[PDB]
Amino acid sequence: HMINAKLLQLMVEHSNDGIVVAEQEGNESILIYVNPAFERLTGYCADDILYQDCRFLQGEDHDQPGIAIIREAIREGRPCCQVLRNYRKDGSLFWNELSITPVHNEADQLTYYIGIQRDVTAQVFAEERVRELEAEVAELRRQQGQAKH
Amino acid sequence: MINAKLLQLMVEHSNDGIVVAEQEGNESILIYVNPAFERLTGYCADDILYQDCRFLQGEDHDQPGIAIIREAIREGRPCCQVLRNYRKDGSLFWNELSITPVHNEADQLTYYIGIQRDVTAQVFAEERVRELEAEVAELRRQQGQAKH
Ligand SMILES: Cc1cc2nc3c(=O)[nH]c(=O)nc-3n(C[C@H](O)[C@H](O)[C@H](O)COP(=O)(O)O)c2cc1C
Ligand SMILES: Cc1cc2nc3c(=O)[nH]c(=O)nc-3n(C[C@H](O)[C@H](O)[C@H](O)COP(=O)(O)O)c2cc1C
Repeated sequence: HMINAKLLQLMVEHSNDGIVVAEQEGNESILIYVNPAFERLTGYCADDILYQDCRFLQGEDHDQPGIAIIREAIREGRPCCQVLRNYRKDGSLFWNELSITPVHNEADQLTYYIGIQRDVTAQVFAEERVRELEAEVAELRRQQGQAKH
Repeated sequence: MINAKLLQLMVEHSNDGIVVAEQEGNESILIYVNPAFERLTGYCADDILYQDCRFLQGEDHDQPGIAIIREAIREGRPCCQVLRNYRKDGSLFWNELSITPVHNEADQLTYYIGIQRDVTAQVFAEERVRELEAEVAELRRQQGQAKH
């Protein structure tokens, strides 16, 4: 593409992480843009989820420690980064490393939020698998020693 | 309008490295890097703009993914490969690279979008799983092994 605006759009559309912009409206942060990676990550098309609060990705799983941290940071206008349990349209659980950055528009006096979403399910599963295997090694060490004593 | 500023903020607060390159002869030279790419590689943008990204390989050129990337760029198709890369201070990291060629038929120039992710932590975890699976299998075999 030609100008730098077209290149900025290409960069956002080809990002592997989800990228969204929300706008403060009362008690919700309303989605006003989602990129293709977010549609693929969540299983929803943009027309289905634009102009909603993204909390719907939690389903009924609302009492998560990272949720209170996000709330406090948004309240204070500070960036944050937390891993949450979210659910795709098909219902499957995935682990979402969410990065939120508040940005204040000095022209219109309005606050926007940049959100970056990364599916870290595979890394979460791998680390759980390491811990399970380490526990199995510990049991094999106990068993070699119960055979030595 | 205000959407161009938002596009810019989206790219600048991305956690992955994001770059644009342009075809120039037989190589692809950087014309834009975002802040995460500078933090990821350890280089300031001004020191590496208008260079080909292959400098991140150092002298570590015997990697199969390099030829795969080269051929994909040669054919104008996207690709994705994990390479060993080196920061300015020399430290190794595993770089998962997503490259998308985009041809501008009006100005007859080819651009490339590149996404860079440090996957060092995930590579080490998957290796750790394979090593532990082998350890568990050998320890169980030793418990089963004949005593003759
Ligand atoms: C830009 C942005 C992106 C967000 N993305 C997600 C998301 O992908 N998944 C999720 O569960 N919550 C996401 N949230 C959080 C919810 O929108 C909401 O802030 C959170 O659940 C805490 O507020 P609440 O207690 O009113 O629900 C995002 C918030 C913002 C501002
Ligand atoms: C947009 C773009 C981004 C790239 N980013 C990297 C990178 O971060 N690390 C790397 O080792 N190679 C990267 N490359 C690949 C090298 O630039 C080069 O294409 C590759 O080494 C194969 O070409 P060569 O055989 O001439 O070295 C990138 C290529 C493009 C087009």
